[PDB]
Amino acid sequence: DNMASLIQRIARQASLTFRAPMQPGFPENLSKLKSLLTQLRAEDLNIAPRKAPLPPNLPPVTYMHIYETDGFSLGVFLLKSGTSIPLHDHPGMHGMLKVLYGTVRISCMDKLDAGGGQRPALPPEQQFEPPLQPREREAVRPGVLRSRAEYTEASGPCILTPHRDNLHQIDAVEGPAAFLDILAPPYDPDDGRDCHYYRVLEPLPREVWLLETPQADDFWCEGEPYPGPKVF
Ligand SMILES: NNc1nncc2ccccc12
Ligand SMILES: [Fe+2]
Repeated sequence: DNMASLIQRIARQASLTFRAPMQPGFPENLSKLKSLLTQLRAEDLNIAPRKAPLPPNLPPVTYMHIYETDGFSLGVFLLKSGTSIPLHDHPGMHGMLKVLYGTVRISCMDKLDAGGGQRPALPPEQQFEPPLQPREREAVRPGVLRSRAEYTEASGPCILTPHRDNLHQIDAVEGPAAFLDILAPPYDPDDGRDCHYYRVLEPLPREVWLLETPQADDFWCEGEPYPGPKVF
């Protein structure tokens, strides 16, 4: 057989996908990465499925760094029971993720964009609970709530591109869950490529209003060591 570990493979293919007979192009490369990810079971990373009140000093979610180049990041997000990763964007990024244990809800949205043929400004009479300050009203943007399914390790991988399902919210459902995440290019808060947060305003794909909000006071994510086979 003589092959590298499945995680070494994924990392190879993510590098090929995001940087003599003709080699793959972007679509075939993205479909193969998707293929490699679907096979990924929790035990291939030596991730024991977790289960089971948390002290205000304990992170609601944790992160295991597997690998990072300028083309992609590769890691695992792990949500303790009841937590959730708030609604955030991925500015100009592709992304793939694969739930390893437990279950999650993902809600996939997008801000309307006149490049896709849709027409984006808020009616001034529009009213929401809670009401909106002046600086807030100037910052709301139209979006679309595309999906809200909940996924388990049986489901396929979840994909995102610069222009679709680029905003999402992950809720740990019925206990703790964890997922492998690929992001390309990786975030860079120093290169003006940050992870921005949003809430949906409250006055079946529907036009919704989104507001950008700071990172929630009680949401943070901490490193924790990675038990699986090492990359390269
Ligand atoms: N990244 N933020 C944070 N970092 N460390 C501890 C924290 C404890 C409570 C709320 C936020 C926290
Ligand atoms: Fe994300």
